Amino acid sequence: IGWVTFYFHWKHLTLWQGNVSQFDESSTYLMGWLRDYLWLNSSQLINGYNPFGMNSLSVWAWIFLFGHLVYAT
Amino acid sequence: KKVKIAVDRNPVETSFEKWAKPGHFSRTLSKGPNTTTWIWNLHADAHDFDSHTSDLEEISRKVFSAHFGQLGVIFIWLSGMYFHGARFSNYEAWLSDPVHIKPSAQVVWPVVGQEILNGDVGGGFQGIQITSGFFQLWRASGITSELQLYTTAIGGLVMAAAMFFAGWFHYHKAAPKLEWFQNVESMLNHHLAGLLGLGSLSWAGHQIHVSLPVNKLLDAGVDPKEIPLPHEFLLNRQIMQDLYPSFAKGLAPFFTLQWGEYSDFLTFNGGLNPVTGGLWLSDTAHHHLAIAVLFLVAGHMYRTNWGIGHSMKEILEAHKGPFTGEGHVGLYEILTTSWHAQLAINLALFGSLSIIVAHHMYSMPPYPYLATDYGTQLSLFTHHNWIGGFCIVGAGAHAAIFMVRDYDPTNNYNNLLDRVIRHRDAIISHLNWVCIFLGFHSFGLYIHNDTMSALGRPQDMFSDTAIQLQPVFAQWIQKTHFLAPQLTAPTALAATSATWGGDVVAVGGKVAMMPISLGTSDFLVHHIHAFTIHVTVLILLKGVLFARSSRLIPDKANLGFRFPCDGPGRGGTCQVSAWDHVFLGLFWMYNSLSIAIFHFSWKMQSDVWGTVTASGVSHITGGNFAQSANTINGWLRDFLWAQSSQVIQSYGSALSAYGLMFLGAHFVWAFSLMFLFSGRGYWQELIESIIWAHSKLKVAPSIQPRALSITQGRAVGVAHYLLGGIATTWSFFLARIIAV
Amino acid sequence: DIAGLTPCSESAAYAKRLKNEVKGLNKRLKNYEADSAPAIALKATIERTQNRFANYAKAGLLCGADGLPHLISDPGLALKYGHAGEVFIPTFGFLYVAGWIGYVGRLYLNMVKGEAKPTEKEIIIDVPAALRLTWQGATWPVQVVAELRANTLTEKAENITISPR
Amino acid sequence: ATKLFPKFSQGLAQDPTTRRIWFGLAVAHDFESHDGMTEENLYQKIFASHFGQLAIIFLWTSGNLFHVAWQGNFEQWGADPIHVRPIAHAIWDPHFGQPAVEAFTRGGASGPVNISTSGVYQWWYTIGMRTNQDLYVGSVFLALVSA
Amino acid sequence: TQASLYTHHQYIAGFIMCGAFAHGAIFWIRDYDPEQNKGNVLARMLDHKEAIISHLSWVSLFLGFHTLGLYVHN
Amino acid sequence: WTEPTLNPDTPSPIFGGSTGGLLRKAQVEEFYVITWESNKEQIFEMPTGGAAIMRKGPNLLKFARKEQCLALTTQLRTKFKFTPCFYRVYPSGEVQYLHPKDGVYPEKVNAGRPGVNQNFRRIGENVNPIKVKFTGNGTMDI
Amino acid sequence: MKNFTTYLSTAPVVALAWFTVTAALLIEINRFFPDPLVFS
Ligand code: CLA
Ligand code: CLA
Ligand code: CLA
Ligand code: CLA
Ligand code: CLA
Ligand code: CLA
Ligand code: CLA
Ligand SMILES: CCCCCCCC(=O)O
Repeated sequence: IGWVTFYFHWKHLTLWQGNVSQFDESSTYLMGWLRDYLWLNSSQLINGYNPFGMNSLSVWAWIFLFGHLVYAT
Repeated sequence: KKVKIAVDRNPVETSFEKWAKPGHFSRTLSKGPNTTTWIWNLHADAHDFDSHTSDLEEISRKVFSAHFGQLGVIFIWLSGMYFHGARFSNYEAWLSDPVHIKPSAQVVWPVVGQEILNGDVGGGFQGIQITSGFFQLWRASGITSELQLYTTAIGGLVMAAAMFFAGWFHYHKAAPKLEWFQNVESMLNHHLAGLLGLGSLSWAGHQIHVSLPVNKLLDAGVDPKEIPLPHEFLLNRQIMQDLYPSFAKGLAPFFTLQWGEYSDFLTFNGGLNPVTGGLWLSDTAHHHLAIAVLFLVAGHMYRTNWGIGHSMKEILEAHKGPFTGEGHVGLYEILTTSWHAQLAINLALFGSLSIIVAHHMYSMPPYPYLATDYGTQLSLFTHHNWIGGFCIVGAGAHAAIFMVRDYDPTNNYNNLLDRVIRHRDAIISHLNWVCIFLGFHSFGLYIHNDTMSALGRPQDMFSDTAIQLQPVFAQWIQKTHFLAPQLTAPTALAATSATWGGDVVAVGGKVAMMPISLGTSDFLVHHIHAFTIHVTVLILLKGVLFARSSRLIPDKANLGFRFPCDGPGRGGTCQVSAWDHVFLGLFWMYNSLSIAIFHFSWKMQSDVWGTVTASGVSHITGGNFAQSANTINGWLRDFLWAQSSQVIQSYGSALSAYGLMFLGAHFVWAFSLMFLFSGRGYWQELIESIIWAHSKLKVAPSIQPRALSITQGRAVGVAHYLLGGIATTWSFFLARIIAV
Repeated sequence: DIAGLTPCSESAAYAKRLKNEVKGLNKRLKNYEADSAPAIALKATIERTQNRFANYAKAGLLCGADGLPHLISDPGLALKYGHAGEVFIPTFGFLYVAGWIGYVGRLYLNMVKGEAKPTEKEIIIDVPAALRLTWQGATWPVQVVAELRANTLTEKAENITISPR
Repeated sequence: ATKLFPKFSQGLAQDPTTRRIWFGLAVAHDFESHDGMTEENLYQKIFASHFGQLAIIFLWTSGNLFHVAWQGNFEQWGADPIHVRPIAHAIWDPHFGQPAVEAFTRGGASGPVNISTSGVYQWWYTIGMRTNQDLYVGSVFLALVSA
Repeated sequence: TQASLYTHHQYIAGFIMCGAFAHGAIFWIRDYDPEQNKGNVLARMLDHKEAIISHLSWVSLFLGFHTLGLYVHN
Repeated sequence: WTEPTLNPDTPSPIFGGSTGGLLRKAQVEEFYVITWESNKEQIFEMPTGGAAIMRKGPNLLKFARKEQCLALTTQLRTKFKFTPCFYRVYPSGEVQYLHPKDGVYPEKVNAGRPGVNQNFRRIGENVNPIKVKFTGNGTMDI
Repeated sequence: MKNFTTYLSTAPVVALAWFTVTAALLIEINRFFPDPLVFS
């Protein structure tokens, strides 16, 4: 399911941003899936709360880390 | 009682007949294979000499010979490094311009487009930037040409052949008797004075005759191909006298006790050389000279064949008090009739030494143009820290092995060994409590900062801006050693390292060593290290204490060291053995060391490493460790995610090999979770169905395919788990630090 | 043609991919003297690239807007339109070697079965007899079929041990 | 001595360890194993258990409608569904700091709220709902069904 | 919404499927009469249980060895 | 043979004490007492942790687990080739001669032992779970 | 030599040899016929 829900999200994020070539090329190799998808999109979520302030995405950043904690436990 | 060479002529014959009989060493595996397990067993039981035979004479001869081969392969490795650094290297080009030329000593063949790995390291050379610190090592050895590397390589190969020959000779020919090996007083007397003392004095000879004049001329701007060759310094006194006027007198000042005259090649300057950014070579020469006299004198303490001297057995017995019963009386025999006891103690100190060396070498870069080579520094600190952490885990394992295999309840009545096995539930219980405390009171003030920051209450956090927790004790020790040279150590012209405090050593517009400042985040990360160190100890120590027995299973000694579980009863008894306390104490070692290497990687890039510009220095990350490390998100957004850009974007560049390895490492780490989370029961039956398909087409293998043993699967998973994680960091660190 | 996949010979992006990729190596050649081994090497990489980025198009490799050659799997499409060299023809090549390796293996297994201790000829392989059976797998398809049409390739269901249902 | 927690499992009830508490929660809806279980009684118990799950589903749905109506922007979102962001509920966190109280005020509200990603808004619009009353009436109805 | 709705159902569906086979195995042990089901399509499944299991092994290996190999190759 | 009676005044082996012995269970629940007869004063290993000097002639040691007592029993029966016997002292004082409870150590056949828990069918002749469904009875026991 | 050849026949040695030859063959093939994407 992880692979299927990651394919949906990228195929569609590239559809919605207008950069369909992004998926049509980066998806071919796995490195594109990590840097162009997981790493690039995670840029905002992780910045929900930084030493300079916090925005409405703070709960998701807190949960994102919370998920890692429960997963590791 | 006479200390003498005892040898048995031509014991083991030299033949290949045994080579053709796999498993000749074990009574059980000599009967050939019938299941596919024997294959994995003949390897998991080939170095366990104690299991092969009960004679401690043979086990020792095997151990002594084995070590020889190890040395041989070490020499081969070292010789190969010099050869690769002789033919396929840019060492000579680097010598002229050490700052702007990156070291390289690995060239890839032009095939499968892998030639991309041959990046432009500068100096008319296209290869792979090495991070082993060999170029700077050779420079401080005086090596100024690739003829001195080629000769060294040849010498190393010759030594290698001597080592293997010695191993075969001292095993198949002149095999020492047990009485020879158990002369510890002699070994220590010869390893302290002859090995360490003479080893340092011999180096203090090279450093004083070859490394000092050559390095002085190199730092003076003289072209490497115009410096007088080393031998000319020895023979031509005039050349050495010009560089060091004290060679005008000779060895007279030494015998006349006027050592002071030699205060131009033997000095206590302290600090770092302003030209190369590394400890003065003069100070290193004086250190090895002193270290030598110490070891050489230390070699005259234990008694051998004459009268003068001490008896370690008597000393240990003499040390007993009103609380520790009989005292250390009974450990001498343990440590002269057991290899597992000795190994455990040896590995522990040896492994800890590796970490200590990494801290000192990075804090006081010992080689020229080493501190400004950030990749080399990082790669060395991370390396030694792991190499050491592994040894320590081995120390715990062998300790347990001795307890379950070589412990004799009769010899240890009221020893401090029986008196500790008799309060194991006080030691373990208290250590468990401190671990839980350190856990909450170290990782909690991190989740608290996370929650307080997310809730938009950043004045209610634990930081230098809010509820501060400065490491005052660490901050005072830093000042007692920065103002030490003016009071505690007057003769020293400067402090031991710039880390304690002072100006910033700059070489080539880069920060060689900059005073490190400890803040709240340093306090928080340091206590986090303590918690991990304590936990790791708890798992390994627990295994050693209960290695023989416990309230659960009061006969583990009769079960062994590598036994999976007593049974599914008693509510489950899996991983009760001491091998399974080492199995788990490896993951925690990885967790404990991982944070340390991350702490060094981030602190340095943020507070030390950078370019010294007009009025100010530009750190690799602009000094964001302090405010960004008090939370776990900062360790993911400003460290992991931010610094991972170089490795994830290394594709298409000379660093593309690290991007590939970075992912490959993730695959290996994840693949390990199929053996760490599963069970043979599922695989054994699955194999049965596969065998059926094979038996239908009449292609079934004669040897019975069997799933991995319970202990084997535990080993395979932990092995891949450690290999994957360390490889991921190795790619991350190297591609980050080499790119920036 | 096929699925909107333009031929790389008519693929502009494929041409740009050449221009920009050889430019990226003709900028690494400048920072090196004309005769240095570094430069002899980068000039080989430029020649090898210019040969590959043409051997592909000359093979009629249809590529999309990305400019990266694509392969056709359908036998009918690959054959009808001369794209058999991709996937199609390669498919049988692997199958022949694959069956060759498997057939030779079973030939050896069934020879060591019976022979004295068959388990000690799997660890210490009999390299002589293993070298007398390798070429026997050249005509494996002929021999394999002759075994199907003789009932000797498989075992009787009443001679294979099965797990309790 | 024997405990009562694991009424169904006397073995767990007599268990002196803590496992009785853990297993008592696990072997709880495995009636086929319960001490003294008849096939008819098993079916009757399951049939009733089904009603309980159906009460939760309707009670769960009613709560969503109630919070969307009491603490939501349905009418506003309905007016501009391509600009207004559906509000799921309000964040009454007695721990929130003032910046948290400010940043979570979105989708048109007077306090910190949570935008919904369930898509109930789009669905309830398409099916005919237009006001908050439609939601209140529906919630009461479904709540009665749950009862 | 679209993304969080696809992911919700696709994950819930996966857990439900695991329960399907799970309860199926429970049926085989708690409620299967091997004498009444004798020669029925349900009893002739365990007869070729190895065939079904082994053939699912070959397909998984083939998909795995190749699907990944053409990702590492790229 | 007559079930030996415990002499709770039997010299106990020499041992300083360990944080690994009896707890509340010994009094609230129950404990066990192994006894043997040595030929010489010898150091043995305790099934709880440590070493102890057994005394010459009668010896008596108390444990909180039967496996612990039996462990020492085998140790004495093998390392010293002794014949140890242990009981189960309940909180009321009810001593119950646990081993060998016959005179002949279990391994050795002796007439006068009835057969308990002995199914007279191949393990593969047990019924299906469905035949014992809703019966609350195991397939093996049925 | 009969027993040395026996050792050189053991699985680990034979596999090391077979693979080295196969690997070298593929390497040499690409060395003379590089970039083999299609069978043309
Ligand atoms: C060079 C000739 C030679 C010959 C003919 C023999 C023959 C023999 N030796 Mg021997 N030995 C030799 C050299 C030789 N040895 C040398 C130079 C050393 C010093 C290291 C030893 C040390 C030694 C020991 C300690 C023992 C033997 C033993 C034996 C006997 C059985 C074990 C065996 O060798 O099987 C074959 C074993 C192997 C093929 C293993 C090879 C290991 C070598 C030393 C290095 C491999 C390390 C490897 C590179 C690690 C990296 C792997 C990585 C790259 C994947 C056998 C008759 C054993 C014995 O006496 O019988 C019980 C015994 O315990 N030898
Ligand atoms: C001045 C005397 C002297 C010196 C310098 C050494 C030095 C050494 N011994 Mg040693 N030893 C000595 C006396 C001495 N020993 C005596 C008197 C005894 C008997 C009580 C022992 C018993 C002993 C044992 C049991 C072992 C050692 C080992 C070692 C090595 C440590 C492993 C290592 O770090 O490898 C580092 C390698 C180097 C530093 C390169 C130097 C290597 C040279 C060739 C070693 C030569 C030592 C020898 C005394 C010289 C004479 C050889 C001659 C007969 C040909 C080391 C080189 C260990 C070993 O064998 O490791 C393989 C080990 O197992 N020794
Ligand atoms: C001087 C150091 C030293 C020495 C002399 C020994 C000696 C010994 N150890 Mg040991 N050990 C050490 C350090 C040391 N250890 C350390 C630091 C650790 C912590 C990790 C351990 C953990 C350890 C364990 C868990 C065990 C031993 C065991 C043993 C005994 C038998 C080992 C064996 O079966 O050989 C066989 C050697 C092998 C099978 C090689 C293992 C396969 C390697 C390690 C995996 C490959 C790693 C590498 C990175 C792969 C590269 C990539 C790959 C694709 C090529 C033996 C007497 C065994 C024992 O006695 O238990 C009863 C045992 O189980 N040791
Ligand atoms: C993220 C995963 C994770 C976490 C959080 C832990 C946590 C812990 N491990 Mg562990 N471990 C893990 C993974 C993890 N491990 C894995 C994968 C392995 C396999 C190698 C191990 C193997 C292992 C061993 C062998 C041991 C531990 C031990 C411990 C405990 C150390 C004692 C301590 O410091 O207490 C402090 C508590 C924490 C650090 C957790 C912080 C959680 C916060 C602070 C709690 C705040 C809750 C708050 C009040 C809200 C309440 C809400 C309410 C609804 C509940 C600790 C709780 C040791 C142990 O058991 O104790 C000595 C030990 O023996 N671990
Ligand atoms: C591995 C599974 C597989 C799959 C999914 C397909 C799928 C397809 N094949 Mg095909 N094929 C396969 C195996 C497969 N093939 C094998 C093993 C062979 C060797 C015998 C062939 C030989 C083959 C031929 C000769 C042709 C196709 C063709 C086609 C396409 C349309 C034909 C059709 O309706 O059904 C599938 C048809 C077959 C499996 C074989 C029968 C040949 C078809 C029915 C003749 C149709 C001709 C006509 C031009 C097709 C119209 C397609 C439409 C877009 C205009 C279609 C996408 C046609 C095509 O698109 O090529 C131009 C066609 O001409 N295939
Ligand atoms: C003579 C050797 C041989 C042969 C003929 C086969 C044949 C077969 N294997 Mg098999 N296998 C082998 C060795 C062999 N295997 C070995 C050594 C292993 C351990 C790694 C496996 C592990 C394995 C698994 C896990 C599975 C199979 C499966 C299968 C079947 C699926 C067809 C396939 O794609 O192959 C598949 C082959 C592999 C997946 C790996 C083996 C590939 C090796 C390299 C070939 C063996 C070469 C051999 C060493 C040559 C010996 C020559 C002699 C002179 C020494 C098939 C009939 C599948 C199955 O059961 O189908 C229902 C499956 O699930 N094999
Ligand atoms: C990243 C982690 C990971 C990976 C990669 C896999 C991969 C796989 N799992 Mg798995 N699994 C995992 C985690 C993982 N799992 C976890 C955490 C669990 C929970 C415990 C499980 C539980 C699980 C079960 C229950 C089963 C699997 C099965 C499988 C296999 C499915 C068949 C297949 O695709 O064959 C494809 C083959 C490959 C992808 C291997 C690639 C070829 C290799 C790498 C190249 C050969 C070696 C190479 C030349 C060099 C390396 C060796 C060299 C150093 C000597 C597959 C290889 C099934 C299975 O066993 O298959 C029958 C199955 O039953 N897994
Ligand atoms: C570190 C404490 C010093 C040891 C005290 C010994 C007293 C004595 O021997 O009388």
